[PDB]
Amino acid sequence: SLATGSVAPAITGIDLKGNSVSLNDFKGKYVLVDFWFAGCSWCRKETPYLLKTYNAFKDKGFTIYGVSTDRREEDWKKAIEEDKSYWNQVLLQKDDVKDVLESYCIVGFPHIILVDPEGKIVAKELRGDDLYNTVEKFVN
Ligand SMILES: N[C@@H](CCC(=O)N[C@@H](CS)C(=O)NCC(=O)O)C(=O)O
Ligand SMILES: [Cl-]
Ligand SMILES: [Cl-]
Ligand SMILES: [Cl-]
Ligand SMILES: [Cl-]
Ligand SMILES: [Cl-]
Repeated sequence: SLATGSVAPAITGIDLKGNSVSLNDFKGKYVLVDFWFAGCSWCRKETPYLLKTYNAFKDKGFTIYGVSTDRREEDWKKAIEEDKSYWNQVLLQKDDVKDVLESYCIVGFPHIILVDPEGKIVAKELRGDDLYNTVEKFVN
């Protein structure tokens, strides 16, 4: 991971509507960035916490930006349907996966961080109830 206070590096992927959507698109909002893939069990198990958080704060200048490294688009879509994880979900193009992971120095998954409205990383290692409580702290 990167140090808190770091500027979050650029990310672009393709969303479920077939459009390119970047982290920069959410400037002005707090954004939980969730790096994951379908075969990451613990990533999937965070879903209820992510949904609870998304629902509580989505009207107050907050969103979730999910970023998958799935090699297969089918696996990614199946997971989203199974999890009902219908926030902003993008899939990295193959040629971008290594660059994104290196830029965020991602070693392990899940990797869930909180980015502020100016694009600075303000929290990391977010899991479970701590995820909700951390977002509450920054958004409220
Ligand atoms: N601007 C940083 C970006 C690279 C970076 O942050 N690397 C990771 C390790 S791959 C790091 O040192 N992270 C510190 C942390 O996560 O606290 C640098 O060049 O050192
Ligand atoms: Cl930085
Ligand atoms: Cl970006
Ligand atoms: Cl989407
Ligand atoms: Cl990491
Ligand atoms: Cl993390």
